[PDB]
Amino acid sequence: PLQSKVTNKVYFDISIGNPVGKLVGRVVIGLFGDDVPQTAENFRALCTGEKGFGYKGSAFHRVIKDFMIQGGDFDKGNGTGGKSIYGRTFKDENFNLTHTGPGTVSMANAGPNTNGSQFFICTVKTPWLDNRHVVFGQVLEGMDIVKLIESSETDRGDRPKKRVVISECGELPA
Amino acid sequence: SFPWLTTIVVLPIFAGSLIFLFPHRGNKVIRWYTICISMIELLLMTYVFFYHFQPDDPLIQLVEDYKWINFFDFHWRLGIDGLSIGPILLTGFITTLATLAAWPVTRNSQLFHFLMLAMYSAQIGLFSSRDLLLFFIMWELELIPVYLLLSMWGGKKRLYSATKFILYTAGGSIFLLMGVLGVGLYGSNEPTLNLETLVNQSYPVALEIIFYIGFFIAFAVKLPIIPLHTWLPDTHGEAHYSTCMLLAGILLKMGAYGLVRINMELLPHAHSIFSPWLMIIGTMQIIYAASTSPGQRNLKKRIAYSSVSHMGFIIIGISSITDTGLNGAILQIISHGFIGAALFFLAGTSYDRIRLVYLDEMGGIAIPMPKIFTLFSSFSMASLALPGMSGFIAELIVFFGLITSQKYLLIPKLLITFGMAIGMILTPIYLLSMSRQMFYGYKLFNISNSSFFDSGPRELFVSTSIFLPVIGIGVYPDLVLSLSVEKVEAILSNYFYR
Amino acid sequence: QLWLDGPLPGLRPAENKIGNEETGTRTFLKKGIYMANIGTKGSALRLRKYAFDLLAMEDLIGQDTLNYVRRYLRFKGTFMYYDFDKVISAAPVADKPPLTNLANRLFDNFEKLQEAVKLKDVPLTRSCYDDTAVTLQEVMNRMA
Amino acid sequence: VVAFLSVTSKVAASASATRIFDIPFYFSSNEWHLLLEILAILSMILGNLIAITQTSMKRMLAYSSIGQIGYVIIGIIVGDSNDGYASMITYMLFYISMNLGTFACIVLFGLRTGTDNIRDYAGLYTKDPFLALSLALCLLSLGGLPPLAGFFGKIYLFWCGWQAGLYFLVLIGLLTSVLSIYYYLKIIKLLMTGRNQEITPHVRNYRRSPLRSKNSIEFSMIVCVIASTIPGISMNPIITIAQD
Amino acid sequence: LRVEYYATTAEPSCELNLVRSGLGYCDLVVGSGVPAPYNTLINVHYTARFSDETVFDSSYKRGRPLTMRIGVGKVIKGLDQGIFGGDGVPPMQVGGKRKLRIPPHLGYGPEPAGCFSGDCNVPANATLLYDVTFMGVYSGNRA
Ligand SMILES: CC1=C(/C=C/C(C)=C/C=C/C(C)=C/C=C\C=C(C)\C=C\C=C(C)\C=C\C2=C(C)CCCC2(C)C)C(C)(C)CCC1
Repeated sequence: PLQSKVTNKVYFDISIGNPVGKLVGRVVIGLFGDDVPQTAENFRALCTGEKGFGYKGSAFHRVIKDFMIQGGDFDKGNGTGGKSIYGRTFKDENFNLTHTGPGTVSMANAGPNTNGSQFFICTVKTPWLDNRHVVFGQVLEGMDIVKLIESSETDRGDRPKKRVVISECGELPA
Repeated sequence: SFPWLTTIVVLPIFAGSLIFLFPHRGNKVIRWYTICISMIELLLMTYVFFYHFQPDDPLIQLVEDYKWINFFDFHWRLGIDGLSIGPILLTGFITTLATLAAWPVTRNSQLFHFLMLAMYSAQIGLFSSRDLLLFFIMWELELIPVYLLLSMWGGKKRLYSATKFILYTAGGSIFLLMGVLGVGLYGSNEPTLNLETLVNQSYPVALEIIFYIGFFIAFAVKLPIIPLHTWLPDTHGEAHYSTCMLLAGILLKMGAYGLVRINMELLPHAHSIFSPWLMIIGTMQIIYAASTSPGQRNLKKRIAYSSVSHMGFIIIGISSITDTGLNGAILQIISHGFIGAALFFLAGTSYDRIRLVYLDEMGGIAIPMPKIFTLFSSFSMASLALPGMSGFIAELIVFFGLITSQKYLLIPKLLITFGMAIGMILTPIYLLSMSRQMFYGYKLFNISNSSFFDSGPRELFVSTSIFLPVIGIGVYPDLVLSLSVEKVEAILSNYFYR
Repeated sequence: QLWLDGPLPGLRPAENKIGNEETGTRTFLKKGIYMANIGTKGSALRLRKYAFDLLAMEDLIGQDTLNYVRRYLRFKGTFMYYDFDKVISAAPVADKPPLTNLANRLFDNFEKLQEAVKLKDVPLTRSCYDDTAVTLQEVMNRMA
Repeated sequence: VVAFLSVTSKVAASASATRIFDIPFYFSSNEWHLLLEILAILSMILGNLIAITQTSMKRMLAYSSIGQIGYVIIGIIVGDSNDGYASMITYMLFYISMNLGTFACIVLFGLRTGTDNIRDYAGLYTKDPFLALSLALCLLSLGGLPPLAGFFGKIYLFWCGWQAGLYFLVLIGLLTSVLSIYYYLKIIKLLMTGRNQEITPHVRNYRRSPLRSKNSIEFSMIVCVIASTIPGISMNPIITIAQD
Repeated sequence: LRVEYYATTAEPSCELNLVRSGLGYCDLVVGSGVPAPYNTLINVHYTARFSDETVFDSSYKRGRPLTMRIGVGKVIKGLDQGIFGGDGVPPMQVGGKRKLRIPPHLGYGPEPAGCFSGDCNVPANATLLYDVTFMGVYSGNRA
């Protein structure tokens, strides 16, 4: 079940392939803007691209099977880039939300008060990430696409061998 | 079960590789062996078309699939349909007749006939290739034979023409290779180059447009499209007339065949985007070449610009999205392959006697040479879109395909219909003038030109054997159209709402 | 506007219920055929003329020329289908049911003839074409 | 010796460059990637442009070698993921035969003739058709002409470049390969001159002699390779993607 | 101070088995492979964080596991004791995942490391945290 009501709705268009990916489906993410306003606003603004920079053309740069997919690095694409709409980093809001299971979209940070533009979608229950990562969304549609991204073959690191690229990101009004 | 198409492709080049085992001098044994190979291959294609090709089948036929390279997922894949069998038969016919008409060649006859058989094999391999990289390889496999034929048996400016030809074709074909790489790597799981599975592929609009541009640059370099046509006048004007048969009858149609097979079939959305801009380009190409032709004093350059003008009707039939337009484009392909080759052959044979180039000094040739005058006049009439010939019915069917087209509404349908009409006013204006500057009038010729000067039995047979199908198609066009009415419909089936 | 932007329009559905009950359209219809817009009188004249053209198809029926029978049947069938739709849509309300019934019978005969052609059965083709022939004669008698 | 330094020096230096840019310098890939991209683009551009203005055969082959090395550099640039090092070999294996054949023909021609200028290569087809045929085949393989080894080697090198998203590198490689036809065709254009007035006296007094000689065997082990490896480009890569 | 920003999700927590040398460790995953051999090159994956859980280094950042000769003092003493073992620490096995808390005297000591151009990578007297993962023993050929 959903931990909170969905205020704003965002969606991704996932493309897998090399060098130009083929579209595989749509991933719809509902944002819990009531509990975490700043993080949800940051994610929505990066999805729409109103600030100039956004998730369009970015890639899911870290995939661990049966654990998590992680992306949101439009700057460098290796995990060392990404800026929020406020600054380079912004403070962790609060940790009332919990990694309740698959489809949980949370913030990936270098540490406390170091949230940026990088997010990760969990595919299993991760109760060890609570009080350390800001959970701000839930995947509503396209979980099969998320599992398809997870099943991608990976190199010696965790980068997928085939580039999983977000072709077009935005909002779906409801 | 038997590999018919593989045997057809392999046989000419494999037989020509053995032409160097002959220790004989001269050209007699070499040319008779080459014509034996050409006629055996022609009979083989005739057997294939008679017994294993079904014109009512819109699917691929006689397919053969052998995996050659695993990394590219690259297969030697061959297959024929209603689109390819016409060009294949035309290739065999024109190449055999060009081998027959290249008989006075006594300098390096072995290499000449080997290159002719290699050209045979390469053209047939292109026209029956169902793999994108195999298509690209067979496309590239003619840069060297045509270069050698031009540079060793051409005219006065043969070397510059050969260099320009090979550099222009390489410049187009690198864009062809980029398009091949882009289309063959779009697969999400594994690369694929088979045309059958690529005909169902779905692309975004921008990527489809980019791939279409990458293929269209190559197909506009090969099939002469303004302004990528500048290699053709000096390439065809300064080439051997036997090589001019293949250049103006077979190699020019390869760009159109690639346009139907790849641009029209594999990428229909980008083709629908680009076709209205192709119509204006084709009409301006007709007008531009039909106006450039009177400005050429050279006879062969005038014929080459006439070929550029005649390619505009093929471009129009391609861009007009109807079954009738595509049928007219195929009919014009066959008609031009029957007309331009014979015109170049007659020009070369006439030059072998008169030994003059510019039209303002070749008066009175009709007095010592009446039969070549008759053949030249008849093939000019065929060029003139005269009824009873294939050119008239091809242009008429292209006009009907434009008039019946649903993509364009009224005013462009007028301004294009008027457009090519201006072309068939300009097409007489030089052509008859050409004849008037090449055969009419009186000149005092030598007594030795009274006998053993006209066309012999061989040249008469060649001209008659290319002229007869022109009349046979101009009387009954469905001798050709019935081979491709079905498959063209399938090609059109992707252009409507689904 | 100069040219259409999207894909070309397909088979426009008839608004007189002359199509097949299960599918809403007939099998012999071909997309991409140019039909000239004349009106009810011109559609009636073309309907009669093309019924005569299809009754001129006895010679084409044979073991070797069934594909041309199918091609001519599809071409003329699309033409008379849309002409019949045009003339029923402009007919008086009292005359619409008999015209619709005649069109339905004619198009069922067209489907049966095409089905017989597909199996390459010549006596079946001849019998279906005889039924089509009496229906076409009825069509020209009605629309003279 | 220059043929040896053309084939042996590039193999060892390519191995050292691959083992010094991947094993101890993988953390700074974004720097030596740019360095190698500049080093390759400049190499093809300034090795194929100057080779078309050469009057000496060995110097033209030098500019040829410094042009073909840029194609191999793309294999390092793409990396081991999208094949890559498997495209360094299966092209260096090609390149060895291409250069050693096109240098063996030069060795025999110079020994029987006594010259190095390209203008003295005119009319060799009339004197020695076998040597002219072999040299033409080696040069056409050097230009990436279709039925010969260089064409498949270049499309293998460009497939991995396109797969890695290096459109600029592949485009420059294709444009420089187009430029790389005018030479490797100029020599053939000289070789097929039947004009006795343009034939240098260097080849007029040319004796082929009725003996085989060792270089003929050495380049018959080569000319039959650069043409008949074109089907066998599936046996070679499965030995080169097996390494990692 | 000169911390390169790397966004990585955290690892499961532990109870730290403190030893005589001051090192703390836990076995997140006990490896089923060969234990870390002495004087041998091994590839491991690590995520080096400072105190206050801020990551300053990671082998995932470079894209491949780090190769080091273990057991002969080519790394800091805390990493050697965590991986190779000894002094109450069992050796790690192939496939094993282990957390490590290196005190300052087992790390870089009271001297900052990587000092150049007005900043240093590691501050003085810093306790380091390592989520090491023994990927395997080094081999010339990969699968
Ligand atoms: C497409 C094709 C083809 C086919 C074709 C055909 C199908 C044909 C037919 C044809 C026909 C079925 C015909 C009929 C008839 C004819 C006639 C009847 C003729 C006559 C003529 C005459 C008598 C004369 C002439 C002349 C000459 C020769 C020249 C000069 C001028 C004149 C005109 C005088 C081929 C195989 C080639 C191959 C390729 C493809």
